Amino acid sequence: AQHITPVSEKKVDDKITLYKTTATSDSDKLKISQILTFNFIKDKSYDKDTLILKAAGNIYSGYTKPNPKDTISSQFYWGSKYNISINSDSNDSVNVVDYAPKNQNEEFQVQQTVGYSYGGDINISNGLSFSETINYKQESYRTSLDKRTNFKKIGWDVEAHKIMNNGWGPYGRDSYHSTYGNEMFLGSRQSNLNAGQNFLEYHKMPVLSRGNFNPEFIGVLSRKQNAAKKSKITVTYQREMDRYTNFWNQLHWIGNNYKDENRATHTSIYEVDWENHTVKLIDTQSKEKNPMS
Repeated sequence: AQHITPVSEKKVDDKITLYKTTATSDSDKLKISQILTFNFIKDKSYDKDTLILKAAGNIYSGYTKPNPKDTISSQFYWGSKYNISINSDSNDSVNVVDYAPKNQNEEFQVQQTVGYSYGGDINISNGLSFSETINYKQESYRTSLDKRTNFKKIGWDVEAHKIMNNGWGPYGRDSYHSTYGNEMFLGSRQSNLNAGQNFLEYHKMPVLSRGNFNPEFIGVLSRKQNAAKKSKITVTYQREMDRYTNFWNQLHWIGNNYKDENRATHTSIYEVDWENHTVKLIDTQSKEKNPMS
């Protein structure tokens, strides 16, 4: 589906006014949904517009359940990395000027506030005039900024880092053991069960691996009031999936984890009218490289 709310206008004081529009789009097939809050700040003291864009919603992990009948080898997809990107195009006077979360973060819950001050300053503080917050869980995962970020594009990756398995670990995507391989989701080294049963219990896996990630990210963009009034914003939500496998070699079990075996993406492109504080959908596209049952 897709929907854009009418612009709503709120005075923040006598110099500052907020014009808020919320754009939504989703792909039901991929279970990715975007909820984009466009907070346009117009400050009578400052000659640039400021957009504090919050990107929230849901990205399913893409986990697939293994079949318990699988005898001496089995496999499943899991959600190993999520990427959210925002890029600005078609107006050289629009720049990404701040964002949260910043730097890198392995906290179990990322909680920050983005505040606007009279005059144009933006301040980012830890924890929960105008401000907007992000709050999201990522146990076992860690958030890092896209290392190609610049004034036209920002993004964040949330990647599996420290996965525990019944007390063993932490395991990463490329964990290595010369006997047992990558044992991140292996149930036991010597099980008599079928392969499709010899994995870590679903509920003991991280929520981000087998459930849904609920991103909350903020990009802050500025635009000079005396320059062009339209621009394009593209917001992309992606999951990358690994394939975890196990195999009985006649003496013991081994695990393997093959990185980046599939990706599913949902992308929306908006035309932003900075003068009227409005966004209009130009397109959405949903894609997935290599689905598996």
